[PDB]
Amino acid sequence: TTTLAFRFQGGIIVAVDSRATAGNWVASQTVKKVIEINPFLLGTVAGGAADCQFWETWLGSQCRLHELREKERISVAAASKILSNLVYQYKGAGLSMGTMICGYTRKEGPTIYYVDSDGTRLKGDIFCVGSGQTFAYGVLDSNYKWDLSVEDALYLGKRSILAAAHRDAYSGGSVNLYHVTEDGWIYHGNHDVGELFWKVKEEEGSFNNVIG
Amino acid sequence: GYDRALSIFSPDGHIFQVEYALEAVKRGTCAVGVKGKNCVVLGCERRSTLKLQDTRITPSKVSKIDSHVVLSFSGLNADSRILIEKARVEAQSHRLTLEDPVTVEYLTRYVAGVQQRYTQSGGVRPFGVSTLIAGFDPRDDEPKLYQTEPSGIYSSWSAQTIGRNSKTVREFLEKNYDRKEPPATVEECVKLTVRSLLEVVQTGAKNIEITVVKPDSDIVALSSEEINQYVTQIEQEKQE
Amino acid sequence: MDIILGIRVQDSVILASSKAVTRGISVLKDSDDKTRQLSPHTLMSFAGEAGDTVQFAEYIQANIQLYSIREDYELSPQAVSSFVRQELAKSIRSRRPYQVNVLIGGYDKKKNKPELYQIDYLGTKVELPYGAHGYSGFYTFSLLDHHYRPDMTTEEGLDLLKLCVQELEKRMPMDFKGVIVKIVDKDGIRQVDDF
Amino acid sequence: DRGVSTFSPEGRLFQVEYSLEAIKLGSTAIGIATKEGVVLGVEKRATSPLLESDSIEKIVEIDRHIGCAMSGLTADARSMIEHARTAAVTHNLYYDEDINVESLTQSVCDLALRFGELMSRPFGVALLIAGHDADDGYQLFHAEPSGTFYRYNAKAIGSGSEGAQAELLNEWHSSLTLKEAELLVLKILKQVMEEKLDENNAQLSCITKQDGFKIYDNEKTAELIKELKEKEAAE
Amino acid sequence: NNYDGDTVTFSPTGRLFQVEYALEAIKQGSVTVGLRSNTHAVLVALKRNADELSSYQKKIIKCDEHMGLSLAGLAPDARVLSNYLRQQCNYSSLVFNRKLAVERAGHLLCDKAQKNTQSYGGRPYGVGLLIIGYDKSGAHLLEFQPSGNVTELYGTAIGARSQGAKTYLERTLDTFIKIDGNPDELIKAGVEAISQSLRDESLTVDNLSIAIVGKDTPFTIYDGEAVAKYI
Amino acid sequence: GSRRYDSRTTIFSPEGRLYQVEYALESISHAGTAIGIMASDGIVLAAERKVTSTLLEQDTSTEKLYKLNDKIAVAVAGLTADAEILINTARIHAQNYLKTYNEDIPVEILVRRLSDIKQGYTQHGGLRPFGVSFIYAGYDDRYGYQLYTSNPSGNYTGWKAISVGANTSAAQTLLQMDYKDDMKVDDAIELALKTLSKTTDSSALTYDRLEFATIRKGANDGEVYQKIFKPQEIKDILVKTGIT
Amino acid sequence: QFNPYGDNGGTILGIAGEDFAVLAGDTRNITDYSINSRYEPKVFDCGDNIVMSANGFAADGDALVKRFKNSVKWYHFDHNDKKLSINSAARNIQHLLYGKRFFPYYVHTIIAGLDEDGKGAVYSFDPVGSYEREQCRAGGAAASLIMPFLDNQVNFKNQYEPGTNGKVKKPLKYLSVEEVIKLVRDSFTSATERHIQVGDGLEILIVTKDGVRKEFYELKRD
Amino acid sequence: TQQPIVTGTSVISMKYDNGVIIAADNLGSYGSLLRFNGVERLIPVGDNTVVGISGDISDMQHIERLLKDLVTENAYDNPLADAEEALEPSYIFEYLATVMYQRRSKMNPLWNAIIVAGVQSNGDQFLRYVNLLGVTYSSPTLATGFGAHMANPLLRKVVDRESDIPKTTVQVAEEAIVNAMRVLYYRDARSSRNFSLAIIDKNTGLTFKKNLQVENMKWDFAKDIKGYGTQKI
Ligand SMILES: *[C@@](C)(CO)[C@](*)(O)[C@H](CC(C)C)NC(=O)[C@H](Cc1ccccc1)NC(=O)[C@H](CC(C)C)NC(=O)[C@H](CCc1ccccc1)NC(=O)CN1CCOCC1
Ligand SMILES: [Mg+2]
Repeated sequence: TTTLAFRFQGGIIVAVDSRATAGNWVASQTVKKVIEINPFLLGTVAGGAADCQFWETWLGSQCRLHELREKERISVAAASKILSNLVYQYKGAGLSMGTMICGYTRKEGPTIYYVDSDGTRLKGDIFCVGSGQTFAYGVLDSNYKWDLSVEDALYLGKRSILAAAHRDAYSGGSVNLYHVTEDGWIYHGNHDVGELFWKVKEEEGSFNNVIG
Repeated sequence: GYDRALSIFSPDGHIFQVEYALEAVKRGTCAVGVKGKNCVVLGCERRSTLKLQDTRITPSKVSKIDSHVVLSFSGLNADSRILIEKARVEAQSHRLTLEDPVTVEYLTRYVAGVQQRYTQSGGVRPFGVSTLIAGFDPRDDEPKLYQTEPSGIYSSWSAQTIGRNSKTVREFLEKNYDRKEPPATVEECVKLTVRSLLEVVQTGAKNIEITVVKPDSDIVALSSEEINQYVTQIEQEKQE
Repeated sequence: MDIILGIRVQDSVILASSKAVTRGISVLKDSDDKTRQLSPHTLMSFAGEAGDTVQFAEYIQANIQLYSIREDYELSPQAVSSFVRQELAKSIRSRRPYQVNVLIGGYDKKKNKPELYQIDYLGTKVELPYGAHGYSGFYTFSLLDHHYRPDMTTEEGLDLLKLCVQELEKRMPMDFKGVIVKIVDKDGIRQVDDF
Repeated sequence: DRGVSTFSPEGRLFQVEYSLEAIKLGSTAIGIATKEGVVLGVEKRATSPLLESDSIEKIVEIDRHIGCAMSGLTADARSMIEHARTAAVTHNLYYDEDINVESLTQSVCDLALRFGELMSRPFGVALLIAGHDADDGYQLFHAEPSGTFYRYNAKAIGSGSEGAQAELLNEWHSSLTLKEAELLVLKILKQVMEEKLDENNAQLSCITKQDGFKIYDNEKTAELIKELKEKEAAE
Repeated sequence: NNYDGDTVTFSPTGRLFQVEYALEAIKQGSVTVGLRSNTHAVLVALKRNADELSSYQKKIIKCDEHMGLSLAGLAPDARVLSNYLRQQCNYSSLVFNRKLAVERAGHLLCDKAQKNTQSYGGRPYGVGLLIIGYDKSGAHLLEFQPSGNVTELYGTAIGARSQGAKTYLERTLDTFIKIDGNPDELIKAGVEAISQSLRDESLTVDNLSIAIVGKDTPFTIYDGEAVAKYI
Repeated sequence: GSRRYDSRTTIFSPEGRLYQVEYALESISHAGTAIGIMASDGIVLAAERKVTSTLLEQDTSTEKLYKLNDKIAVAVAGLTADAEILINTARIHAQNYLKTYNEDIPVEILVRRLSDIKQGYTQHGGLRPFGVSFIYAGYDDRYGYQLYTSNPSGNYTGWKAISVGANTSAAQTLLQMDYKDDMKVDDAIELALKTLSKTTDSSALTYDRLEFATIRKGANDGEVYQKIFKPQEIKDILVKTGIT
Repeated sequence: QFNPYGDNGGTILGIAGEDFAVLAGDTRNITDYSINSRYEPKVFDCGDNIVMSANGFAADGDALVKRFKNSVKWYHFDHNDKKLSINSAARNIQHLLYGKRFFPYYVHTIIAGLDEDGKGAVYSFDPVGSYEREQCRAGGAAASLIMPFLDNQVNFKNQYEPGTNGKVKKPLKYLSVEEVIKLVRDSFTSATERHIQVGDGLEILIVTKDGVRKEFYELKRD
Repeated sequence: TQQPIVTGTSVISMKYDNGVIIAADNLGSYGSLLRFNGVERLIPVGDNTVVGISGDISDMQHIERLLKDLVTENAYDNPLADAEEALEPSYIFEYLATVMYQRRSKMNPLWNAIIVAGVQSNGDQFLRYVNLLGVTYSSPTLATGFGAHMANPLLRKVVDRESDIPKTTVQVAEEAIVNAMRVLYYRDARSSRNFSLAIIDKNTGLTFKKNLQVENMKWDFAKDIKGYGTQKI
């Protein structure tokens, strides 16, 4: 996997790939690695497919129970801590999860929390998680500014996944984009790397290492 | 384990053990809660048959559950300690998991839930205690005042009193408290609280306790002299 | 988690803790605060196994805060450090021990004295004029043996601390992304924003 | 004394029958089911004018497609609602779907008789569970502490129940609109209530397929009260 | 009198009053009828309502593809016992790949009800059940009482005014037993039997409840417009 | 079953009182009087032994006054056997606090926990309450010298001077009369004995029918000393005040 | 030391059409280099128009199918004979599998049927419960041989429109039941040729709104 | 976690037109030591089922007791215990298969390979296998251990698929089984000459044959074999 999410002037961008592997066997090219917890909360998944899926699907149920009990949408901090406290109970049992809880609330504003299976929980502006995280970091960090437009930010997130999808053997398939604003998350489409790469190469003039 | 169902229904549809727990509350010393425009004040009676007391160390009637919420009560004193302890633990547990202090409504709901659980659990009797829970939610300036009772029902109050002769002081508050215009300042709110207790107490010496709670964890307990000034002022205006 | 230091001077305790949070070949964060306020005049820095550190720090913080509310009174740094030691002493013989090392810097208001305690994950407590956990000690202890004086001011302590950070930045293999420095004294806890 | 789970000579459980008497003392709650939705309404009944009536929560959400109104010892309902909410969310987790209103009611009613010498006594509260699902559509259920539940086209529980039920018998028909049902609850509530009905001492709610379960504001209910009075004076 | 405080107490004449009071709850319950031939077994149940605005209380419960019962008395107790039967039928299938015998089904219910009549704290079940089924030894009909007593019968009825239907079946015994390979005629005989227990009320479309099981017929329940044929 | 024989110890009366707690207090009212008096520089504990026999070994005896730790002591009123159960619990609780925090337990904390145990017996478990009232006399560095009392209800309160057991009504009136805030230990010793001497049901107050203890800062420089009085020491203090 | 797992070989294949879905699987059961059975069915009708197969370790496969079949039965009892939708079945199976996360069912599970809009549906599961709806999925021993062929022939991957300079892709379209069965049979004959654990016989279960039909074909027995 | 101690070798079986045949030798091996020679490894359950067991003998004896107890339990409150509600081969198998899988799931297996051969009430032939792992399968021919490698090939020449079952008589089927047992005696180092054979027919019922011996063996050609290559003497 490669997943990222970064904070900026116009909210949060979230971008992920769609590949799933079993060793060198490419098992799927169409996996959904963004879990839609509610209209204002997103969760990225990287690591063990079942662990991530099962527990973040479970997280959504816990967040639903919160707003029933408290008559109020759960905070991004509280949501991420439910998940981090859960995986911490299973510490040593072998869970493999690299997730990012992204969302907006009134009291917090746009917020991103990195949560992993060995119990680490970190608030931050930029995170890249997965086997191809370093490849995404390289492109993202070198082009990141807080004052990016919504249009440019969406592209950078897409371009960063593409970069990792290209170099990392265990990342690829297609790019799923999301944009989180004060009004909630907005889906920005599925982008197959098969067409996206050549489209980006031609228009941007990049990827000169590849035989055109 | 002791299993006996002590709290049970009677032919007329009453749970006598819960109703007898209310009688214990009625026996207890009076407690009053009045909320103003920017504050809440918790007044408490202390019976004056006990002289030679040590007021430094004697358990205070108003207890802090967290830095922003307080709990006073009427009824069995020993029972109240168990509820307060549980509430204090839950307050810290909430900060730990939600990364945010409890709301006054949440803390009330928890305490009320504990009281209810003891009305249909085997081997236990209901708490002989009614509480007044007051404070301010995190990052909020709207005053909160709630009441609980042995049955487990809870509700919000603009102003409320519990304990012995509470029906007298409730009568006072019902005509003297205006919903459209609550006590605008701290002084006005404290005065109305002291006035209401003076209908019942006896003497305004070391019988009345007052605790003022303000937004952003600003809680302070008034001393004897400070309270006595309100008592002196009210009596002079009364003679008219 | 790597570098946590502590220096007790005349009238205060100074804790310096590294900002880097690394996993694998990636520095995930460079602004991490590896400390919790246990009470108004007691501060605990921590370092060790991922997840365990914060889970332990917050668990202690909750317990101390619970005590403060119950008794309407602040525990002494000595009392807090003894409580923390016992928790780690229990932990080490558990099914899964907390792999967390801590420094507890506090100002005792009754004694009017600063106090620095160093406790490792085994529950090994020692009161010190200066302390460190992990590989930091291998550089800082000898440096402080030379330059430290017991009657130093807070400003002199910060210069002494700068001398430690410079040495670590020069000779340590890993990039720890600087330190967050906090001072504990009679007026409570405050953070030095420019270091 | 005598056992908690004892049968009377007539063949009824004493404690269940006594809990029913407690429910008769409770405040009135009315529910009406239509093809356009299900309406739930309750009497708040504040014990004193100083009590802030908006804090009286006798209508409650279980899920987006299921609502609930209560009457009797309302403190007992908290654990019943908690169970219902968990049952609803848990079923969505296991089956990726909304849970049937009947199945939800059945789950709540399984708690009812789990008492004896488990909890020490039956619940002292009756529930009106209203909801919608794809199979059976708009539904209204009356859940008792006996463990029994009946589906109803319309139902009243509480102190003015027998008087209100007789009124619902005459007024209900299968072609009622939602607006007609709203007014009908307000009309019948005003008849059986001790104090005069207004937006502060009475509360309305509904559940529709489109917008889900919604508790009405005091501003919205006030207009429906004003609309109700005008229509009765108009003939 | 002094010996009816709990189930653990015998009376001086050797009676268990709490068990008898549980038996009384069945007599208050709505009538239900059971009868069988050699090929099929039929349950007919008169459902009861709270009022005209309410639904009619469902009396028949399915236990397996080849077995099910009708209830009379406390419905929640029938739910507990039917659920137990479902599990026992299911255990027999998963472990032995074997459909549970209707006779064993009765033996299991008897033993479950009995334990509740000999121990302090618990209470007897307050419901009577009519279990029908088709197994390897043909069609069966059982009558369960919460005393523990289970009885295999050609036909029977329990509930209020069940004596009328029970007398009819006792007269009709020789006729309906030989209704083989004909479901609709066996149901008709059951519908005519339950009609002998009616007073003032008659069988309507949302009042009647019928169930059937047989040789090439899984246990299925008929309600609503599906029973309009038999009125 | 067994329901028939259950007294139901933890229930309310129609008036909202706990039957067993009230009856336990009635039991305590027949027990030997115990008095606690708190002075500015120490605390006095005085207690009257229950109708002594001449062949009772007086010097190697402990009925009323028990030591919880080096800084805290208690005077007992009620069933001695019950009190000892609670005393050993209190002694253990004090050592748990010392083990955990490396500091001697604050007096109130110990009192609260012991009072919470009594409370538990009134609300659950179906057992009878402890028929015991304590007078806690102790010192810590927060509040200094402190006097508390707890009773079977599990309710505790702080005092300047207090009595438990028999004739508390008469005893409390006498203490309220002669007590004042700037009092010394030696004066409090005299008040304690004078009060017992007047409230006693015996003909005359003697050394063999008394237990006595003081908690002073009379040790050398900023430290507390517990003095459980010997028979001969009580005999001397009784003569010194002019009672015998 | 006792090893609780084993490999019973075999391979399975699910393809979804517009108004139908097929779930195929060979009938060979093996251990090591021995044949246990030439005809041991591992594709089962589970009721509610759901077909299921759990290929891998047969004991775990049979246990899972047995448990899901039982889950369908109790779904009817608890929810008024409601039909278990394919999406609801899939989620239920996830919880069965993940329930044994720390002692897994060593199987690749595939279910097939129709979704609530009447359209063909195939879901596939890993051993610990991660699932995904797809048009196409092969599982088991010869999955690596069959799957890329399905990508090419079912989803038309790497196929472009002739003469368009590799700019226009071959347009996606549903396949007929006749065309799908051809692809299944060709997939299994190809897999039989090159994989030793695949052969003996092929059993296909076809699911339409009318019900569940079966088809059987011989495969090479070497 | 176990290790087998006293063990039984191959159990072989096949279907024929009217029923099933099953066989297994009478040996209880203790490693390489051929320790016990009077061991019966075919255990009849009623008059319509035979359970053949290989692997650990202590666990076999445990299974014997379970089957013995199963017959007793089935007879309880069952007037049709010797008729309609008698124990079927499929009931007996599913029970064992449930136990075998439950035990492997508790990491404490019954170290066996079991073949349940019998005839159902409707006349259908029943033949199914189950082992320590809980793995189950059915086939016209079934065999355990060395039987799987050597017997099955020979038995499959007679009944290669389902359609060959009606064409195979009891005479032909038994001859193949007896031949297979001889081959196993030639080639399996933990086998014995003495064995038991059971035939469950839908007409003639259960025929249990004890104290059979492998005979008509070819050993004469051994005298001509000299050395291992060159040697002429
Ligand atoms: C990138 C692609 C790689 O890191 C991402 O991180 C994705 C995350 C997405 C899917 C949410 N991760 C994977 O694809 C993940 C990598 C992985 C594998 C195993 C352990 C940890 C991480 N892949 C999986 O989880 C696959 C997904 C399947 C193929 C759809 N699942 C497996 O490999 C399963 C389950 C593994 C497992 C975990 C815990 C306990 C037991 C098993 N294993 C198999 O299917 C085994 N194998 C497949 C090949 O055929 C023989 C059997
Ligand atoms: Mg790649």
